[PDB]
Amino acid sequence: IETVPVKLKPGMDGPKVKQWPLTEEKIKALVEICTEMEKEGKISKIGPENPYNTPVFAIKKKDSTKWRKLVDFRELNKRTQDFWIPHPAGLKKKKSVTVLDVGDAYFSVPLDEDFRKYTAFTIPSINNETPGIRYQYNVLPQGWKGSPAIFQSSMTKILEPFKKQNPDIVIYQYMDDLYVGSDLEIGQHRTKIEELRQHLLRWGFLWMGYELHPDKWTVQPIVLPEKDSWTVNDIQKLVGKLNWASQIYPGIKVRQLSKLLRGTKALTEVIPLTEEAELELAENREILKEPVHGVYYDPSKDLIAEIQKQGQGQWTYQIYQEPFKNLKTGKYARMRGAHTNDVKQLTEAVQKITTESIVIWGKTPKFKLPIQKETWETWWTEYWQATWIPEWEFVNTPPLVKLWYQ
Amino acid sequence: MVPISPIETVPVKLKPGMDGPKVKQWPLTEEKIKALVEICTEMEKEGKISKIGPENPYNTPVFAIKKKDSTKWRKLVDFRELNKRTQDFWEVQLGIPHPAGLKKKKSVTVLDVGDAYFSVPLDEDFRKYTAFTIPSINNETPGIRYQYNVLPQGWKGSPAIFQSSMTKILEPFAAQNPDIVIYQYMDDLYVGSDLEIGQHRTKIEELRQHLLRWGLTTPDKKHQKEPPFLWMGYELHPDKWTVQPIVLPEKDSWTVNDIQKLVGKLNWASQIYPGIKVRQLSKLLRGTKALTEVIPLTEEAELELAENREILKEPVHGVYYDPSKDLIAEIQKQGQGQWTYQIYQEPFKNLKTGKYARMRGAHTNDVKQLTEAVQKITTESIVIWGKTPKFKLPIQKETWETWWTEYWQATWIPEWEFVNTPPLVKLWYQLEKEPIVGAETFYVDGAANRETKLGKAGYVTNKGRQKVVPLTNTTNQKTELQAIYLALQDSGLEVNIVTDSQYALGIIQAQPDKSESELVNQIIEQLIKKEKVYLAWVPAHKGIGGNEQVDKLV
Ligand SMILES: Cc1cc2cc(C#N)ccc2c(C)c1Nc1ncnc(Nc2ccc(C#N)cc2)n1
Ligand SMILES: [Mg+2]
Repeated sequence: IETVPVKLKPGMDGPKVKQWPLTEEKIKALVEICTEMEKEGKISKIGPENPYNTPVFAIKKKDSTKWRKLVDFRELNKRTQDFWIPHPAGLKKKKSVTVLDVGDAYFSVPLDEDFRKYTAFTIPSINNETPGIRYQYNVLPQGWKGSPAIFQSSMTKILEPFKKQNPDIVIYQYMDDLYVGSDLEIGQHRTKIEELRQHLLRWGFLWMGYELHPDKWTVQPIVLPEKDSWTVNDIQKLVGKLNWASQIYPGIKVRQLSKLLRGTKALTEVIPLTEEAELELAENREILKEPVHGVYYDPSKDLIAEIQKQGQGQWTYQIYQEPFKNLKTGKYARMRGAHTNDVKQLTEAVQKITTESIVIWGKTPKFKLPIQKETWETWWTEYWQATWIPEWEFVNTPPLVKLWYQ
Repeated sequence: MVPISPIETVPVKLKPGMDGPKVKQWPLTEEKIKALVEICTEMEKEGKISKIGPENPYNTPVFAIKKKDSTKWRKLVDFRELNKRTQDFWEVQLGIPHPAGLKKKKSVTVLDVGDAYFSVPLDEDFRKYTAFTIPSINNETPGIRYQYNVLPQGWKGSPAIFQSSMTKILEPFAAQNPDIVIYQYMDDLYVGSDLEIGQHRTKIEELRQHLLRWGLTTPDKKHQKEPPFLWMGYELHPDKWTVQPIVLPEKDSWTVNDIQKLVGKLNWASQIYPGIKVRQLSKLLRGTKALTEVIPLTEEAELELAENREILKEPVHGVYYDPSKDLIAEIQKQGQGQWTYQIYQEPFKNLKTGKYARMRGAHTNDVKQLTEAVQKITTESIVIWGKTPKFKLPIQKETWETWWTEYWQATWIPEWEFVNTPPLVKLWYQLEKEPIVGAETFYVDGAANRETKLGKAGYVTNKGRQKVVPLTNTTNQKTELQAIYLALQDSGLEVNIVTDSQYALGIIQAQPDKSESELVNQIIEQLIKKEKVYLAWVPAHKGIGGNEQVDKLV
């Protein structure tokens, strides 16, 4: 019934980000939603004295025919104060982790008055024939960094009985998402999840669930080919890949293998491996089987995620903080209605990687997408199904390290 | 007395840390003073302003201007300093509507709302910042001190507050009358509808009646503005629209400014006049920055100007948007990185047209440019019509599939069909994925001295073929490209090539068909003539035979 004082960072005014073009369907959906939200006192009309603005659009969650209002609070979140929980390292060690959407709960807590002006947003009209409908939030808005921090005190006391009753289940909270992990059987797991959402509904669309399996999350080691006959091209690619691996693993040697390439031979000509070469290759395998030396996580640094398009619906990715120091590596080959759409695939990939990163470290990585800025920015909203939005930059120069990760 | 609803005031504040304006009042002639006294007297009668005591420390300069040598003077309050200290507002005037997205109307009536402007009250706690002083005769008495009670003309927040208040007033009327459309511009309200003219007039009278609830009286006469309407450079007709007459001037000599004007008009006219080119005229303005500097027109630009004059020969109109019908956008290649497009619903009836020029870069191909054009048109369409149009592109399906399935980046184009209108976009070469059996293997390399700028470029093969060429005024990268060029020149229709240059490979893997660099262009021309080309990369200085750096170390 009482609000907590919220302010921005010293020397920073509220966000003034432009509203990007919305389609007809999304505009109708947003109008329909914001009408009812206005009726429920969640949002209110504002005048021209509010110059601030935050982009907004609409999506559809995993298998749902009901639109969801999503706000891009990325600029507000980096301008708002740092609201000052040690991340559950056991969350990535559980057998099954269900993601829940507890965003609606935030709408039960009033927002600080003197801060409301900063959550201003605009529903645009087609061709701007009519003035855009401007709103601001009266309660805790979904997607805002302050919402889970403020509601934390409430959420704790809300979940106390369930947590006391089940001391094995690991619960984590990130933005509008609640990650609930356990080692129970999938059926009993679903029963516990349903029990939890019924425990939340009784406490005052939380019916959807998003199940993950951190135990089945496979990692990518560096592998070298095993052939009976090596061509010049094969050996050249091998030496190249090993030379790249030398930046990660110190003891990598290619001298003896390079001795096979001496003399200008044809690329298709088969070269029989000498003993020194085979020994060198063996040692290299043994080195590549070991973990990377001096790899640690720094909570104060940024997570960086790189993605490579491998073709045939396959993508590879790496999450790190320092170059040649991968905290995570992975590979996807998903068929989610994107057989003939690269951008849809890449979007889903970004969402999956981000989800994994949230589970493991507790925050989202900065992406480096193999795509032109315009192309991505034109289409990524049409395939987005997450309540959060990570940061991203664009790489325009084809990385030579593509096939080496495949 | 009929009770009228009070107009809600907008809470206006100054920028944080700033105080109101304190500018001295300029000395005036006795004439101007008398005039201002009379004017401000009647304005005080109307309730626009009010006399204030000596307590108010703020002041804004006021001037008197003789209107075009007439018998009447006019008041001019210089609100610049106050505007510098006035907060920012939500300007809804940003991003004007485009005529191509409008819907045709049988009747469009205009109403004057200039008198409705002064019915908008200024925030009481802000009025003190709008204080101004009329100088007294011979400065022998304390000057007359006024402050505004309504929205001052010239003030920063006046248009935004006016538009917002007016919109808030019109909202229920527009809501309960969905058979009409209302748009506000300056001191004029525009109302359009497809209703029968009687029902329409009825609607207008109902609008006036509704405005009477806030005491807003609009002139009870036929407005002087009837279709067509001149608006933001457009001609708005009931069933069609166009751009205001584009007149290309006749000149024997052109300056920088003249060319800027020309390209301006051409760019503005390119939204309805199809085929308008501007590259040869815009490339003459490369690093000039001298409005009076006369630039000689190249023949390439003269021809372009001629073609533009041929296109702008006779007036061209565009139709309005019909939401019931499908939206189609067709694209054509003009060459030199130029692209043109038309957006229509029914054949030969364009809603609008447009163009796209390639971005600034070192290398590019037609496929990428086509993609970019598609993206631009898509975004523009979502802005204007709120949906994505169906595309007609000069590119084979097979070509596009081959492109996007092999391209290292992720690319996508919405629903589109192929239209056979040359020049068609094509892939000019395609590198192999595996080494070629039987084909000669060219180990290439290039290296240059950084100081003397002396270099060498060349190759060695498995058949024993060799070449080393001396080069002057060159770099390492140039030599590395030159080596590949030599390998392409002296090889058959099928050839393998081994290079250690990450740079060259970085260029060729981007798959350009055109470049700023002549060397790269020559390489491309060599690639097109080949049947099969495999390009392999190896680490340099790693004892890999064939990679004869020793023939370049000299
Ligand atoms: C966005 C807009 C700008 C205007 C600018 C002026 C001016 N000067 C006048 C009226 C204006 C109007 C009604 C507008 N609003 C609007 N909304 C939906 N359809 C249309 N169609 C339309 C069809 C013929 C005509 C004509 N002749 C005008 C608009 N217009
Ligand atoms: Mg070299």
